[PDB]
Parts: sequence; structure tokens; C-alpha cells
Amino acid sequence: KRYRALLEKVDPNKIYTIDEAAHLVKELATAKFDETVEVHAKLGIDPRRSDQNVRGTVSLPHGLGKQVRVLAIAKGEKIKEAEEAGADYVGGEEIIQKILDGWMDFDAVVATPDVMGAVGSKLGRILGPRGLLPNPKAGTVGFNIGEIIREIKAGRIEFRNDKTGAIHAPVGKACFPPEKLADNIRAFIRALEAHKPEGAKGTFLRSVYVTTTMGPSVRINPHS
Ligand SMILES: [Hg+2]
Repeated sequence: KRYRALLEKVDPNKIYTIDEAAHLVKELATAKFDETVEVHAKLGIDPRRSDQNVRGTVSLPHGLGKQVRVLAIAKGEKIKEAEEAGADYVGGEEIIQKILDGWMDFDAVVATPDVMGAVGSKLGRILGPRGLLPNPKAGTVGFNIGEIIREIKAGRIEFRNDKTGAIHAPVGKACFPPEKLADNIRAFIRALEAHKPEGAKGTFLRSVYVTTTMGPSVRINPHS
């Protein structure tokens, strides 16, 4: 038990406006560190149909682009590729000890498939909860590491539905000022609607939610 007080602040049968949720969500993220805020949606698509799949990018108005300090962990000539692409910090596995000793001045981590065993094994504990672990479908692990770095630097994050017909993406951290959070949430919804597939029939956004790492979900009105 660590949530009776957390359950009293949210009405489960209420559809909140994006601004109310933006303010409310900050009070649900009363946990350690800076909690990642995500928007989740149930889409009106047939997930087994390739012509009804949703994949795209959203340029969020706050938090991304240049200002993001990217740490790239790689091996061989991939370190050179990462340097050429402009990652803020680049290192081989030797840099894991630096993070272990308390170094943490980066906002995002990208890595090549070959350093992941050691990365996930030595840092899954620290980075995992903070939402900083490179992950194949978060698009932060791949051999085309120069491309990954340039995308984030450009301020774009990718999204795609999963096999259950759900989709989601991080839109900020709990500490963000509510108006910035609200701006980012609206930006993701606008991007998502512009990606409604041709033949999708019926309601596209069946229900939309805002949530933190390990908190209750808040249902929101996508058109507020
Ligand atoms: Hg996720």
C-alpha cells in the first residue's frame, strides 16, 4: 500500500480538460525523482491491418531539440559517428562507471545494440525508473546512432501503436509548469489526429489518458 491518498484526488468517472489534468497530474507524481508524464490513447483501428497502423513524429513545443543534452554510449567506429552527429557526451562502456559514481548531467541516453548487455545490467536500476534506459521501441537503441541523435536534436519524438491498439508517448516531467505540460499534451493530440488512417472507420480516439510512471490515470477531453 502506497496509494489510498493518491486515489482520493482523482474522480474516475470524470473527463478532465487538458488544463485541469495538467494541474492535477503534478499532485499524483509525489514520488522520488522527476516522474515522466505520458499521454495514452485507445484508437479505433484494427491493429492487425498494416494499412490502419499509426506511426509518426511530433515536434513538442517544450523540452526537446538543442537544449537536450544527449549521452551516446557506443563501440568501435560508432563512437566517431556519434561525435560527428553532435551528441553532447559520447563514450564507450568506460563511461558507465562515471554514471555509477554520480554523474548524471544528461537528459537522454541513446546506445548501440552491442553495449546494452552491460548498460541494462549495470544501469537498469538507476536509469530504468528515471525513464533514461535506451529501449528499442522508444527508438533510443540502434546501429544508425547518428540518425537517432539528429532526430532528438531536431526536437522530434516518434510514435506508433502497439499490438493492443493502444499508443502513447512521454510529454514532459511532473515538475514542468502546468501550462507547458498542457501545451505538450495538446501538441501530441493534434499530431495523432493528423495521422488518422484513410480507411479507419468510426471514432479514432476512443478514450485518452494522462498518467505518470506509477500513478492513477486521468481521463481527458482531447478537444479541450
Ligand atoms: Hg512506455
